[PDB]
Amino acid sequence: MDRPFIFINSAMSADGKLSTKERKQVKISGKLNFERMDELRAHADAIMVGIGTVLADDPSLTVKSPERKAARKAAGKSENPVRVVVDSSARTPLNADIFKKGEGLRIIAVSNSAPEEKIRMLEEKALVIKTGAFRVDLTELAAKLKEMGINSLMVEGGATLNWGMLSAGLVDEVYTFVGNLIIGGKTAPTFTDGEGFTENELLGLELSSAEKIEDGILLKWKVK
Amino acid sequence: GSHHHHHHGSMDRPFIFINSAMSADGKLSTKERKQVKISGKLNFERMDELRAHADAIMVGIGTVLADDPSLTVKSPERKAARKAAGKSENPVRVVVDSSARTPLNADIFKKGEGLRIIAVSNSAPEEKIRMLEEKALVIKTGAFRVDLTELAAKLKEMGINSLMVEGGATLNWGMLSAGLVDEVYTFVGNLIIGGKTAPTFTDGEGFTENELLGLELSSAEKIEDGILLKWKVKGKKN
Ligand SMILES: NC(=O)c1ccc[n+]([C@@H]2O[C@H](COP(=O)([O-])OP(=O)(O)OC[C@H]3O[C@@H](n4cnc5c(N)ncnc54)[C@H](OP(=O)(O)O)[C@@H]3O)[C@@H](O)[C@H]2O)c1
Ligand SMILES: NC(=O)c1ccc[n+]([C@@H]2O[C@H](COP(=O)([O-])OP(=O)(O)OC[C@H]3O[C@@H](n4cnc5c(N)ncnc54)[C@H](OP(=O)(O)O)[C@@H]3O)[C@@H](O)[C@H]2O)c1
Repeated sequence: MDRPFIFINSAMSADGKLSTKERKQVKISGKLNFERMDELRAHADAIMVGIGTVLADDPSLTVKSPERKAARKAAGKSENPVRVVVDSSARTPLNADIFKKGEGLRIIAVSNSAPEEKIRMLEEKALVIKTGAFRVDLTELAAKLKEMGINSLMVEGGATLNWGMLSAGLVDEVYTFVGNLIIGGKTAPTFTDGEGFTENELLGLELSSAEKIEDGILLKWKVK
Repeated sequence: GSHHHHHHGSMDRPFIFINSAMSADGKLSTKERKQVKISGKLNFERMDELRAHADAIMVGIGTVLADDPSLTVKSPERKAARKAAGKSENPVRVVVDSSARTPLNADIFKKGEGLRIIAVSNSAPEEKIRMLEEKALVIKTGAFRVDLTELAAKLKEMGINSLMVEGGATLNWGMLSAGLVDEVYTFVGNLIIGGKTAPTFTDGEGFTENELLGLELSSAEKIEDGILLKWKVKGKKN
């Protein structure tokens, strides 16, 4: 029933895009936003992304700063928080950078439809948690993560995973770094894609703060 | 920045600004293209003040078909002041409508005084153009899509020095990708709409990495439950 505190942290263009229409990564934020993001990763118990992000960008999801890594190690944690990939069909690449870089637990959340041959390969490098039929049951995942010690879960995104989490009612707060650019594109991934809310189910927020950082602005929203 | 900031005395085109309201996730309406409550009374008053000071308001055919807006100034005081200063009660109303689909009973024709312009492409059906010419000036420009650069020149030439683009996702793209926009104002509302198919603040084709349009944040101002961001367009980041 219970779950971690859950927050989304992403960087988007002034027009709401996470990457181009080609699904390519571009420069949205500068060094100061990257330092803020590294502070969040250091204090989070776990970081989560979707399979889409893993296949597109192959991110390591590591804490970068030696001092943050040491501070975590000093308090008895792994240098990196737990790293979780949401991945229905067990397609996380075996040579993904998440497995190559750094210490810490990796968790692949898969669906019960996932092929067992792919799951066994993945289990060599990670804990595999199975939920749902053809897609991951994010509520059940969130309960299992909470059970195993995670009280703080940072969702860094994916346009579709952000939708999954917000529409399941699992999210406490939304952090959006808004960068000084227009990306454009009907098919460019946005801060929240997926199915979308109809007019009678819009998710209300409350603006907690707005802080200029370098050339953009960090908006923090509490979810209602 | 590389972008040359136009003003009311620039000879090629009007000063051009986009004013929209979007969700926290960048959407202008639902996946069903349904208009929802993004902003409140205070942003609506700011919006109405801006309309009053524009020479012309431009919207896409998609907005006309979805929302059937009048694009009128609402405050009787604003309208009176425009009239007292020798202007039309409402700014000029312009619809970007490649195939001449603007409905003959659209609200822009039923409500208020002033000039109406429908900008159409040369592929628009001749008979549809002729029927709209009963109710408006029709400007034919572009082969299969409206040429927005040429349209802006034509507007300047008629004496329009300030052009408010209320937008629509696709028109916002047309204007920004042609490098026609001086400033971008987005009221960011306190909601998530979501949806891969929901119209965003800028749709269309989209920029590649080498075409990204740079901005400069002029201001951020909290208003009721949301936040107004104003951006100066700085030009291509290359
Ligand atoms: N600027 C930024 O801050 C930032 C951060 C991260 C990513 N991005 C960008 O966003 C894009 C990737 O986003 P994306 O939407 O393609 O992928 P994504 O959100 O990373 O992952 C979504 C995928 O997760 C899987 N999933 C499994 N169970 C799910 C559930 N219950 N709800 C939702 N998803 C579930 C689904 O695929 P299966 O069903 O096949 O498992 C789904 O298509 C990339 O272009 C990346 O660069 C940007
Ligand atoms: N929240 C807000 O402040 C706000 C403001 C405005 C609109 N909206 C919402 O936006 C939603 C949908 O937007 P939309 O993109 O469908 O409508 P739109 O941008 O108002 O209309 C776009 C249309 O303009 C026409 N066009 C012709 N030549 C063009 C050119 N060179 N460049 C760009 N466009 C050209 C195209 O259709 P043809 O080629 O067929 O003529 C195009 O589909 C609506 O549901 C509305 O509620 C919200």
